[PDB]
Amino acid sequence: ESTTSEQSARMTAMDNASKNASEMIDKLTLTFNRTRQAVITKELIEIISGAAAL
Amino acid sequence: TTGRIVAVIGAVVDVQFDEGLPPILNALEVQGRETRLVLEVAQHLGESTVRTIAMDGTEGLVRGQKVLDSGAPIRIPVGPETLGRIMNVIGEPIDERGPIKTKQFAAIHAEAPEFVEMSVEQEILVTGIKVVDLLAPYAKGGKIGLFGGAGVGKTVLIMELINNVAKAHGGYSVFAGVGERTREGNDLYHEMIESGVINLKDATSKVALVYGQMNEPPGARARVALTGLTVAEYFRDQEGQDVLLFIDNIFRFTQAGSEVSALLGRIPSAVGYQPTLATDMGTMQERITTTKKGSITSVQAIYVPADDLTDPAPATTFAHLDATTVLSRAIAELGIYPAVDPLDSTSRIMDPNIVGSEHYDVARGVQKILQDYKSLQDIIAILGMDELSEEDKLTVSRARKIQRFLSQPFQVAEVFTGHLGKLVPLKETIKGFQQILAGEYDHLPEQAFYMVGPIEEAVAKADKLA
Amino acid sequence: LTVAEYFRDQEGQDVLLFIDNIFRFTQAGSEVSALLGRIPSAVGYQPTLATDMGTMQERITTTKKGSITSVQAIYVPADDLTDPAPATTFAHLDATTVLSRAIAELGIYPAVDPLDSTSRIMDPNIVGSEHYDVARGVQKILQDYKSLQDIIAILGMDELSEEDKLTVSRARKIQRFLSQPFQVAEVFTGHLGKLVPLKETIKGFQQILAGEYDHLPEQAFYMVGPIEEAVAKADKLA
Amino acid sequence: TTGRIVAVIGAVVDVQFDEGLPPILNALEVQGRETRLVLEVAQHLGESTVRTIAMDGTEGLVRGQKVLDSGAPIRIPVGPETLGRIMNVIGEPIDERGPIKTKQFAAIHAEAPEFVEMSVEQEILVTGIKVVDLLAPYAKGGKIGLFGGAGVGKTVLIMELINNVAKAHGGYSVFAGVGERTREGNDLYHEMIESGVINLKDATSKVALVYGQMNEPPGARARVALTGLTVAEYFRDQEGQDVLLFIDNIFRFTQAGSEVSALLGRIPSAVGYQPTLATDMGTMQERITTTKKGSITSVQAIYVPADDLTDPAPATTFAHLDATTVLSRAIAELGIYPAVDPLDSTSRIMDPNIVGSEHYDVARGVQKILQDYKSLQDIIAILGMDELSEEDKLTVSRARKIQRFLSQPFQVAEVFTGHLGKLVPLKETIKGFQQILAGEYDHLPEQAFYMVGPIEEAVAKADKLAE
Amino acid sequence: LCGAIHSSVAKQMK
Amino acid sequence: YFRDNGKHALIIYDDLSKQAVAYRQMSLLLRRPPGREAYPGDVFYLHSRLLERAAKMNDAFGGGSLTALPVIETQAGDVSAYIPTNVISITDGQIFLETELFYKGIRPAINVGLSVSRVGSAAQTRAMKQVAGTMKLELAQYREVAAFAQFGSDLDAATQQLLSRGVRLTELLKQGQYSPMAIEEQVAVIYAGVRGYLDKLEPSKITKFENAFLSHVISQHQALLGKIRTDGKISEESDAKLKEIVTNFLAGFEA
Amino acid sequence: DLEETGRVLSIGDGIARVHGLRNVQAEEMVEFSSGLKGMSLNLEPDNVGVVVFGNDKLIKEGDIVKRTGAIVDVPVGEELLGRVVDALGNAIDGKGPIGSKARRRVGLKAPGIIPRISVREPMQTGIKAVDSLVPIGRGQRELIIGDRQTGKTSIAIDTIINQKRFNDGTDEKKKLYCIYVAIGQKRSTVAQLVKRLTDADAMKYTIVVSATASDAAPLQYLAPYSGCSMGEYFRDNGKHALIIYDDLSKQAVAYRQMSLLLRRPPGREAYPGDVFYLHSRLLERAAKMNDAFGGGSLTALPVIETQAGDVSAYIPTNVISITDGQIFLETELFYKGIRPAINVGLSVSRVGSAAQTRAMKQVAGTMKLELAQYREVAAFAQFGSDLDAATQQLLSRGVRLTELLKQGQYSPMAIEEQVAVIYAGVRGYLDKLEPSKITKFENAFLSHVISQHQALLGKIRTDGKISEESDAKLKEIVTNFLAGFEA
Ligand SMILES: Nc1ncnc2c1ncn2[C@@H]1O[C@H](COP(=O)(O)OP(=O)(O)OP(=O)(O)O)[C@@H](O)[C@H]1O
Ligand SMILES: Nc1ncnc2c1ncn2[C@@H]1O[C@H](COP(=O)(O)OP(=O)(O)O)[C@@H](O)[C@H]1O
Ligand SMILES: [Mg+2]
Ligand SMILES: [Mg+2]
Repeated sequence: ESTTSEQSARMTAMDNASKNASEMIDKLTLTFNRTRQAVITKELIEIISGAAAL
Repeated sequence: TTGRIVAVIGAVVDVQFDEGLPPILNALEVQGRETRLVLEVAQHLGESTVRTIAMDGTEGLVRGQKVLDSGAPIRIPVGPETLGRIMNVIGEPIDERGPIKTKQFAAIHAEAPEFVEMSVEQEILVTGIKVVDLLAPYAKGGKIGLFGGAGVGKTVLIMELINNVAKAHGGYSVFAGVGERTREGNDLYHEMIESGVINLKDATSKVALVYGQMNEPPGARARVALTGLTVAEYFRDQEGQDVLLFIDNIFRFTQAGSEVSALLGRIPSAVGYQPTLATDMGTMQERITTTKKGSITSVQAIYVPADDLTDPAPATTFAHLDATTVLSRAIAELGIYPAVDPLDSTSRIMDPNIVGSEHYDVARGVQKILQDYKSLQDIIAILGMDELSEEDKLTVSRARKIQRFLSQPFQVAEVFTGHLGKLVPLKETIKGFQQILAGEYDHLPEQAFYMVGPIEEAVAKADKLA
Repeated sequence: LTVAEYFRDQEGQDVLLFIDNIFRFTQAGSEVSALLGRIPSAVGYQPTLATDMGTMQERITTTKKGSITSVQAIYVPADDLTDPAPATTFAHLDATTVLSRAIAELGIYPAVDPLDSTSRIMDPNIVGSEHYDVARGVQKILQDYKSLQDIIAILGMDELSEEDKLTVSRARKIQRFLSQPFQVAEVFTGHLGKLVPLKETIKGFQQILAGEYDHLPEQAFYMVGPIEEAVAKADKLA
Repeated sequence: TTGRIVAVIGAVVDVQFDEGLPPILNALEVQGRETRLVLEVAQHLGESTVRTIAMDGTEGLVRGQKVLDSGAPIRIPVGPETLGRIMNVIGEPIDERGPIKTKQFAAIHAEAPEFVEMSVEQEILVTGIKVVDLLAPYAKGGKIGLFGGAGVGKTVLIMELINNVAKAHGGYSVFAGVGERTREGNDLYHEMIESGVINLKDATSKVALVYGQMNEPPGARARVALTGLTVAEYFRDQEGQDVLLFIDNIFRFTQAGSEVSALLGRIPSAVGYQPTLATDMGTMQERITTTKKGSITSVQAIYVPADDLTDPAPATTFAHLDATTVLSRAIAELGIYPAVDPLDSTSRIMDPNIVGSEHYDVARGVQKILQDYKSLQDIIAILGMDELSEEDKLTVSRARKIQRFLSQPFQVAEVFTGHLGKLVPLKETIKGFQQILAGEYDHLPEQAFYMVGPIEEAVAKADKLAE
Repeated sequence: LCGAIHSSVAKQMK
Repeated sequence: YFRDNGKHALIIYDDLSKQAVAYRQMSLLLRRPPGREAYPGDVFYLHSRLLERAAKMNDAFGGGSLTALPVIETQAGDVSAYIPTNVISITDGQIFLETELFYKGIRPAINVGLSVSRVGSAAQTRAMKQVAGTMKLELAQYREVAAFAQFGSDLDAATQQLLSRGVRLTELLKQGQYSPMAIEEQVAVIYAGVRGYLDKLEPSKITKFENAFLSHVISQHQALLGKIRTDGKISEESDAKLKEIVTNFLAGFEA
Repeated sequence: DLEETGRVLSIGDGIARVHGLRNVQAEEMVEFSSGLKGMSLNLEPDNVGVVVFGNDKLIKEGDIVKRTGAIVDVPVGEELLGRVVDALGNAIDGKGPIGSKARRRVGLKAPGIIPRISVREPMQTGIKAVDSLVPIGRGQRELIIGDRQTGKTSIAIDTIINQKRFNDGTDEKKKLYCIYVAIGQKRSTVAQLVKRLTDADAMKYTIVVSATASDAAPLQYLAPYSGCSMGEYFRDNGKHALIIYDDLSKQAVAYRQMSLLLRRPPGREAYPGDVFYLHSRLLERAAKMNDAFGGGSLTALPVIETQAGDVSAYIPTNVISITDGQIFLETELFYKGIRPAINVGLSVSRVGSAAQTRAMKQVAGTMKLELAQYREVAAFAQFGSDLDAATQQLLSRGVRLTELLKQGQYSPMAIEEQVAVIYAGVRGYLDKLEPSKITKFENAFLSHVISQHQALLGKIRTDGKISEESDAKLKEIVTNFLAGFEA
């Protein structure tokens, strides 16, 4: 009964664990893309401003 | 009028005129060059001066050089005699097959259809391809996002769509390659002649080509889309046909825009895209609509930068799409051709109040059965394909049968795989899968539903398989 | 502000100044700053953001001639606390109450982040040792929970030491006991407005920290007033 | 020719000449100052006006102040009379030891050696540092670069390299302190005097100093680097002697430029750096090279802004080195000193047909096991551990020991390591790591290698660590 | 990591 | 003034980040082009020139000194900012404080790992050098081992011992406000820990042990503290005396 | 004389605002009083923005600038083979002047769309990892993209070396001349470079255009164009040429300098809006001409340095979209032991088998498939607590094939040799051998067949594929060799 129950709980555990991991990934990818766009926009703005002050 | 160049900075040329200052969007022909250099007015600096964007290299230009105002925007040769010809942005023939003997000329810049011209009914363009018409119906006079790299039969799907649409709608097609790689440009041309969508002997050319090679400046690549759209507009607004406009790709259309915008000295917005990103995209897309004459459906190849769908470029494009066709390599590897992913490819018109209740429910059933089977994919090689209940074993077989019944032999593949291409009408497409779901064919081998047209053919094939 | 200044000085009346929303003051500045012909600073805000905020805020203060209790609402644009607006305001307050959207989404109201809100009154020789100890004790457990939140978000709460499970449980009960039903929000809380005296607040958290309630459902501490209601609700839940 | 200051803003001054407009790069002697203020012509704005960068403070200058054109670029004293003498950006003696009595001076601005003047000889330079000599060995006469953020050990490492190489060096050496802490300068000066590297009495000094610390205006910091370089160039060519060129920090050259950039009317480039970053770096770096006349083993400390190695400054410096020693803050935090990142440091002589096959095999083997462990790290990050096979648990243990065996107690950082300074010869370095790879010392605790010298010290320490 | 198996039986075994 | 007059001064710049902002305004309003984060290109010089003024003059120059302690406020712990990096590359070390540690009871919330002194033991009395010495490198390894052993990773005697010492020392580093301890007193309390006489004590008890032990020596063994304050080093006798004090006292503490 | 002459209004940062030259053409070369050349990039109403081709120290206000007349053109011919020339073709290797017989303009339009034909003729690099999984053809632009110290330049060099084979034979159709363009790199490296090529004797058919960091931005800007024209000569005259642009990133940086200084509107990363146009028109020049147009081909292998692997950066995106393939190099793979660190999983070639030797195609396909499956289960390998023989086998074939993809630097092997070693792994004659020994086996095996089995390797070529006979022969060799290896 030990082996069975152990594989049962483990299977269900990892099952949901990978699911949670996947969600966490997508969330980070979204936050990443946000930071990515922000970065470009920031630098670019700094460039435009710096130029429009000569 | 005849103006004179007063400044040349990169692809930005400023021309001054004495009498008659040319309006914006107007074309200007520079005099004293071998290659026709067209300048497009896009600003009035003042003091009888206008700023233009060169359509080609400005190397060699000298201040004072005469520039003849065409008095009208960039015009291109329009008419049936453009089919099978590769046109330049400004209409000049680049296929070396002489001049396009046209009688009608049209400008690439034109206002979109008036509100009263807008069709209030949503129709479906029967492409005759099961995977499409069933799951992702192309909206007649709508934009479709073709998602796919290379080596996925993208070119074949294109050549098939053209052949089918013309053969089943009497509408010609136009291919506007924005940012075309000269290499791929030559290949496509010759590859099209083989498929017969373009002919050199008899006039069976059902496609017209417009190439905006990456060699040309931003202004040229940004306008080639319009040029192709104008060539298509002719058929709709004149012959009242249902034209098919291909734009490969749309991303390079936007990029060319940001570049031109940058050169003009406009302040870049988010991620460096031009401020007029909304308008530039809008005005062009708005011309692609269904009028009370004909229609223009555009299959635009999409490139999602940094795989970021929230990025301005794709974010804007999606705002004008009606359907999508995701060519997945994985599906192609499974031998399912066309490699159209039956779970990503979606359509907005796939609503009961548009494609009908029957079509909707049948399409839904197909998508659902496939999803269910996908869920079982895991259990299959884990617990064992036998522990599954009757229903589960039935969904597996049926889903596999449907999955295979999604493949359809294209006529373009006739001159290669040696198989007759099929044009499955929407009715038979619905009825076919409808029967599979009903399980009316639960007794025939799965292979029978592979690379077939109407379900009847699959039945006959089953008999041949014995 | 001028109106308050009068009562404060000319009448020595204890003035209560409530401003909502003060952030708008800076926002309006950016709008006109562009038109003033100045070179934009970070995030396009007016380069005089710091000084402007200073001359104004420094006028909203208690003088030896009069006292003024000011409660200014500060809108945080795009929830970015690091934004030049709220970030510059922080150093002007004696007590800060940072509302967390995440906490709000967790139904915990007032959505105050117990590990971000600060006050210069939190000193043993002022609020008392008992108050300080309980305050820090609560902040500590909550802080120790946040670190565990990572592992919890992946391997669930199974790969945790019984000790950690204890901190998590208590932290969640405290976390909820911090939520208090507002009368001005009864239409949303669906609970009568409850007010809790400092003495009861301190006691309530002392008991929970002591683990005296390690057996009552966490929900029993959600939207309650004095700790008494928590136990009472626990009984009603059974 | 005589000009007059017409505008002063920061370290950028504009001078208008009545007749004879001084060519670019020329120096100008601002008349009417108790301190010699030199102006370097950088641009010819026009209208008989030129834009210059101040080599010192512009404070006190008045519009109309007469300025004389020296008629030549900033020239400094070069020769053996500079050894043991601390020189200023413009060659002035800031060591208080009177004037520098040189027979001839040299211009700081010069052209880079032609292609047909470079050498292709690569010889290993045993610095005595384990991590270095093993993975990224330096080349005798090759450009070297020490990358790192604020607090990793660049300066301590460059000082250590000086202690070892500069002392036992047959020839002269030059040290240019570009925009750094004057404190360090004073320390180095007195420390070298103690080591007799700089004799304030008899002429036996080998190290020549040049400084322009963080207290100097952008103009001085932007040139001190050239000044020190010119000094080394002389010893290289007109002497044909092996010259050592230590620069810390070379990044300050680029930073100084970005400061005045805006005042020079340039449009900001990526990350706000001047649009002439690459070229400016090229014109300078290209002069710092070994020619068929003389060899110059240059060691430059390159700062990395916000540790972002993708920052246009350090990113462009990489392509001007033959050996790169990247310092990681992570490794520094762990406690492994030097904080050299074994998976981000490389050498041009790391070819098996140069440093030998055995050496190559050992170096690569060490790098591999470390990389493998790095990959296993995130794998067990929050997933237990008791699942890895014998091989994995073996690689982890070994890699960690090797990791801790990379740390070598530096004599310079003795007051930071609380240990005696140790130096390990290349042979023992290869020997030890090769043996650890073989797993011979798999019966010793990880801490037995943490901050030691030869593997012998690790073994001895192991037995010593009985309790 | 095998779910709540060990702890579960642990808080009963001793 | 004090510096160049043989006297020794101390100056705190609170807050340098606010000075920079003000300078940014001044510069921008002067129509001078906005740089990275709108800050002027010479923001670095703005702080370098300042901090560099602080120095230790040699005897010939009066031997005075000016110790500067600049304050910098980081936003969301982002040290990748323009000003934070600048100042960090000018000072001879930094002391980074984290709110996380503060709430976790680590007060001062000094993050040993993100703090360094580019002077070291050359600014400590021999006494402090004898106790402190390499305790920093120790804590570093300790934190690494603890992070790697955030579970039962079959810890052997060496690793366990390291962890024990670490936790003990961490508690001893906690200190309240307005209660500056004397160097000799610090040496005594740090002694008990580093020497490991508290390795067999519950960390929570250490909190009180420090005060008890402190009062114990300040009262009776004031002579020991007095000697250390003079000799500036722990002599053999002082070491033996401290040993007997801590062992027996601690023993009686664990009654 | 505001017509053919002008006077410098201002000079600084390489920009010289010449006043006059009302008859200059855009991008025309002019000469200053100092004799220095310059290019009129900006034609403004009151001034001509000229970019100095050198140290503007020799330029002051009032400097008379005169028109030269001739535009930028560089000498081209076989007389440049084995010579090191600067961006303007001027010999810098000191071995006297080059026989400037023919001269071609640096700025020329790419060959037409019709004048080309489908790429077929394979461009054997020599690296089995490339020739098998990422085949390159003559008339294709393959991008070598990676971070610093990944091995970018090395991939190019070995490719140039391997050409010596054909260049030493009587196979005129296979002969491939090579041109290496250096932009931004230091002379020290370029020196070691030419020295290396000379040691390999590859220089006898390699032209080296160098534009170091000490060279003005415009020179570094022209270097790749001039080098291209030098290659187009061969292409047009039916000959086959190869050119590497190392690096286009450094070139873009130098071009941005000119634009920003000319006060041209800065875009993303400050790069001008025509930075794409810069590389596009350059890379598009590479092509495979049809028989009617000589039949030559100019293959380009540009190098782009990415920062932290951000391929989505402006320049990298630009070149990736203009090329027909990308060879990704990951430093991670390098330290792991994968040398070359060519990430096959991401590297692609839109041409593919189209330009691959039939013999290779045969073994290339199976390997590719097997490697794919491997990657799909790669993660499960390190956690193989309990796996089915099938997945285990996939991992077995995987690691072995990965080891076979390793190749020493400066040692490009022939296609027959490549297919030979691939045969060993693909057919499974290494699934049992420990991965560590695989690297040793490859060496001993290959060296063995190249010795007492030149006939077999040769037959493979003659048959153009692995014939049944040779398949049986190799079978007996690998089996007998295996036992001899493990005994
Ligand atoms: N085939 C190979 N096998 C083993 N090591 C190799 C191979 N090719 C290159 N290397 C290693 O990679 C190092 C870097 O090579 P290379 O200089 O070409 O990289 P890179 O990324 O082009 O550098 P840079 O960016 O500076 O040009 C070489 O010094 C060598 O150690
Ligand atoms: N080799 C080393 N061994 C021990 N500690 C070191 C070593 N190198 C640096 N450190 C520590 O790091 C601090 C900063 O080092 P330093 O090189 O001066 O900084 P930077 O790299 O920013 O110039 C030193 O004061 C010292 O505490
Ligand atoms: Mg330093
Ligand atoms: Mg290279």
